[PDB]
Amino acid sequence: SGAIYVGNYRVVNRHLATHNDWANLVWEDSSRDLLVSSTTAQGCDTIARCDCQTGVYYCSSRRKHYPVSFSKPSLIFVEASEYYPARYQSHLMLAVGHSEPGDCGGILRCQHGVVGIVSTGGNGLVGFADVRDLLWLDEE
Ligand SMILES: CNC(=O)[C@@H](c1cccc(C)c1)N1C[C@@H](C(N)=O)CC1=O
Ligand SMILES: [Zn+2]
Repeated sequence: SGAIYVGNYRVVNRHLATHNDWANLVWEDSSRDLLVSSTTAQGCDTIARCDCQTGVYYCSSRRKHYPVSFSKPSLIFVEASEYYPARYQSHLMLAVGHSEPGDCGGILRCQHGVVGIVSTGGNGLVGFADVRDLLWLDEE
């Protein structure tokens, strides 16, 4: 589990969104595994606006932050899970690192701010849904 809290927005994995998220919906995209809802209080996270390929992510199944090198956002085939059939997920970045399904939501960050959240993994890989192209998260 986990979210990004930027401005009056809450960014979560679409497959983990709550009823309150759907009832206060700003934007969602199944192909990216992302959903954004509105919040009453202002958050403290800032979004990175960069092309970093190194950063650090939080892994809840280890209670640890790990440094990682990650690929550029791309269209990657992801195997079937209880949340989606096997399909292509867009704007996804892969790295070598530990992950388990409940690690989704952990933040990946670089020197500039939040880059994205854990969305996929297994077999010593972890995939992150990028948010750096969502420029509207910085306004409203
Ligand atoms: C092949 N299955 C997975 O990659 C697991 C998973 C497996 C291990 C670790 C993590 C973080 C997620 N996914 C991917 C998610 C998605 N975005 O489609 C839904 C899900 O359950
Ligand atoms: Zn950066």
